[PDB]
Amino acid sequence: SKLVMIFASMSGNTEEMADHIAGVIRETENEIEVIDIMDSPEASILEQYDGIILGAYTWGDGDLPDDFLDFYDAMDSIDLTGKKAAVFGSCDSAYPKYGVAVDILIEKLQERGAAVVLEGLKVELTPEDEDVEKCLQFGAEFVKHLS
Ligand SMILES: Cc1cc2nc3c(=O)[nH]c(=O)nc-3n(C[C@H](O)[C@H](O)[C@H](O)COP(=O)(O)O)c2cc1C
Ligand SMILES: OC[C@H]1O[C@H](O)[C@H](O)[C@@H](O)[C@@H]1O
Repeated sequence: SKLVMIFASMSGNTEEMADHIAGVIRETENEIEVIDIMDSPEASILEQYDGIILGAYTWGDGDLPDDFLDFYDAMDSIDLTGKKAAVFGSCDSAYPKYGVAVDILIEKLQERGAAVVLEGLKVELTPEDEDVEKCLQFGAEFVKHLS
């Protein structure tokens, strides 16, 4: 199957997660294209994949990264019925609205018809060894749900 991952990372923590998850998936007989939101992908590309993984830190007052806002708006005009999807991100418990970018992106995927196949994966700040193992489990479980 043909998969896309679109991630946002300012200080590298969500990027580390993305690279682990994608590297695990690449060891299966599935293709994955990993795109940084800073490179401005158009949301319509999500219609052309079998599975979709989004990664995002949380910003401001429980908000999406600024660089995700246009893409998020454009998601209201795409049809993701049938696709399999999941979301991850780095988080900080010094904020009350912890990791809610993950929850916001899950909600939008649901509204557009995607089958969200995993709970949101939230890691505090920089992954430690156990968090990297959770990234492995997330990639492995995502693949199981494909066909
Ligand atoms: C201005 C600012 C606002 C933030 N807002 C939140 C927030 O509401 N909730 C949260 O969990 N983290 C929040 N964070 C923490 C970041 O999500 C956290 O540092 C994360 O590890 C960044 O991931 P990254 O390294 O991929 O950029 C905020 C950080 C900054 C600088
Ligand atoms: O693409 C726009 C339309 O897509 C789907 O029909 C949604 O269910 C509907 O709410 C939205 O207005």
